[PDB]
Amino acid sequence: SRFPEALRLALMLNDMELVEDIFTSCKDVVVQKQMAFMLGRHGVFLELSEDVEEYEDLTEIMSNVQLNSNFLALARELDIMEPKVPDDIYSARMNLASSFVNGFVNAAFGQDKLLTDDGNKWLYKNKDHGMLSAAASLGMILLWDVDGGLTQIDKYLYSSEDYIKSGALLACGIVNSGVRNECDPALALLSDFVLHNSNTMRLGSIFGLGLAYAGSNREDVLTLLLPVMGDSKSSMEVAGVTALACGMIAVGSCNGDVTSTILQTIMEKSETELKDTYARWLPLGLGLNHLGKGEAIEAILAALEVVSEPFRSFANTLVDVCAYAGSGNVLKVQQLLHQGVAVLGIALIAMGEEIGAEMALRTFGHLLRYGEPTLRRAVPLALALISVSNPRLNILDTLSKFSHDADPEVSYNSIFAMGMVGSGTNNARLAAMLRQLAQYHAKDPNNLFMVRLAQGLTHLGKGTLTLCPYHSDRQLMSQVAVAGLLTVLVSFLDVRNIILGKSHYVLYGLVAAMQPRMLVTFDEELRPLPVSVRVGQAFQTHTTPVLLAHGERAELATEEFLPVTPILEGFVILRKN
Amino acid sequence: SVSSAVYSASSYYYSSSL
Amino acid sequence: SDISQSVSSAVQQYYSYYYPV
Amino acid sequence: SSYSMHYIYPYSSYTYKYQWRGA
Amino acid sequence: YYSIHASIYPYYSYTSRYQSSSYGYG
Amino acid sequence: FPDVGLHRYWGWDCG
Repeated sequence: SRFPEALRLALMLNDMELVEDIFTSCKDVVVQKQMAFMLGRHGVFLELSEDVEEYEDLTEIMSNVQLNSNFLALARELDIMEPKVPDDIYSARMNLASSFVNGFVNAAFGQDKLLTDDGNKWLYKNKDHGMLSAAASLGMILLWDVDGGLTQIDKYLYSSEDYIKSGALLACGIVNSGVRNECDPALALLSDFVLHNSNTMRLGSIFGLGLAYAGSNREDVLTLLLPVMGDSKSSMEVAGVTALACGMIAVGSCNGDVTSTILQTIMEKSETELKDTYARWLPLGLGLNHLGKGEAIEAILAALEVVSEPFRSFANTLVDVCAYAGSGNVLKVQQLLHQGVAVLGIALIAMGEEIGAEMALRTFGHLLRYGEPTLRRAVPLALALISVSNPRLNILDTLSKFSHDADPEVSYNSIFAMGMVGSGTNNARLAAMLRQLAQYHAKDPNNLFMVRLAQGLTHLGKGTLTLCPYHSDRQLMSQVAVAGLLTVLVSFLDVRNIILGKSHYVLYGLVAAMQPRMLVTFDEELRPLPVSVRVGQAFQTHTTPVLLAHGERAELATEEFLPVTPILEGFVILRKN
Repeated sequence: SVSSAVYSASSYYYSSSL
Repeated sequence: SDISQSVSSAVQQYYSYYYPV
Repeated sequence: SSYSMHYIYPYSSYTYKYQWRGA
Repeated sequence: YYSIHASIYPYYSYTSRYQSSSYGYG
Repeated sequence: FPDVGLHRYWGWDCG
């Protein structure tokens, strides 16, 4: 009798019929509470009949309602509640940089010195889209605080300035990510603007709804959104954003209506319009819809046969490598060894097992040194994907070397990749490198912008957050984290026009992957119960709550308590002798 | 309206506030 | 970059094609 | 300057509350 | 398909003889 | 922030 083991295996299989059949027929309540914590961490919400023994509490756990309070409690143990302004870490371009830095560092602590009681003083120092992303950063600071988040955002939903209102809509979506609040306040607030006359409003509302509902393929939210790709007033940017939102909401579900609607939107577009790089967001949403489903993808590869030849290579490659993202398939990697999405797909497939990942690391170094001049632009982003929140020294040395490339896009992507690799770690080596590289790229606005983003990303959450997609002994992959990471890195395969252009708000897709990296233990009543742990790697002695790093294993120091789950990661319930 | 409140049915026009 | 630093057994150094020889 | 009266939002000066809820 | 040493790499249309094209072994 | 130790939190400087 070890239902948390069976449940972990079922989650590995992604076979929700068996997950639901194992969660039921467990008679022990506290075991179900532990399994509910596991499901909440994995982003699976299962509907229960109100006549199950403890429906109220199992539902309350599964929806991460208490996540914010435990996170702030650990923030009180560390004495880190004080806000940091961006200059502590150290034109429109630099105010935009400061806004993103401020949001990244103060993420999940609802405090700030820029977005004060009155945020207009900061918002109106920005212009156009930078003001949209500034307004969106407020919702990133208030992450997982739905009630307080909306209470703070609400004043800006009535702004006369459309960019500020669009950013407030996106923020309102962001604060609802991961917290599955049983009120659907985001759907009520955002759903009137998905067909608004202003396209900027449509972008804010649709990206917000996509982030708020990324976990589950809600039929109502999908029925609301799917019409917007066919609207004659929708820009290609709006069609792309709609495909991203629908694929995030429907991630891994094989939803047929998303598939058919996207294929129709491809088949309608001119061979002249499919050159627009927002069109790359159309098949990304398609791949997200079939992420990890493997050999089933052939049925759709045949339907793409009619599409124009230049676009066809990209769509086919991206959708195919999405279908195999977790496989760690030796033969697809041989096939991949258009080119950018190929190398990104190599990383996306290889990250599932370590030997393939080391061979990928060798390949990526070879490509950065001697590869095709066009092909190497994507090579550092693949290094990000395979090693997010994992500050290896060899990877950082390689990226630091190529952060001076005379090709501007190799430089941009290497700096962003350093920020991704070091994200959520206060790594002093990386911080010093970034400071020196900031002194080198002074008088270079785009490289300096990438430097500020990487600096902010290193201090994400003041060191308390991670972006790694894996959890629970590095054996379960969060699909919503993968969807957010892929959204960002595929948008970085055209950094000069998407990220350095108008659409840098897509950086907020990283919020889908943000998770806490703290171990916390409870008694059987969910009351903070301090115990002592021996955190090694597989060592010092620590008292829970303890922050774990990327590859560390905690084991209870004494035999007084016994854990209900064999893995001491995240939230663990502890029984008595 | 799929975007309204009646509080919140178990505990108004959000956009217009009418 | 300028090159000092490190070359992975690429020894003249020929670390990459995009660096000065 | 943290609430709206019944419509006026004196912060935004929007014209046509239980914080952000409709009630 | 080779390269000749400023340097020119025709097979890569890049402008900035190596024994090996893949790794440039001297 | 400083750099706590008991709880395995690594800070940075300002600190």
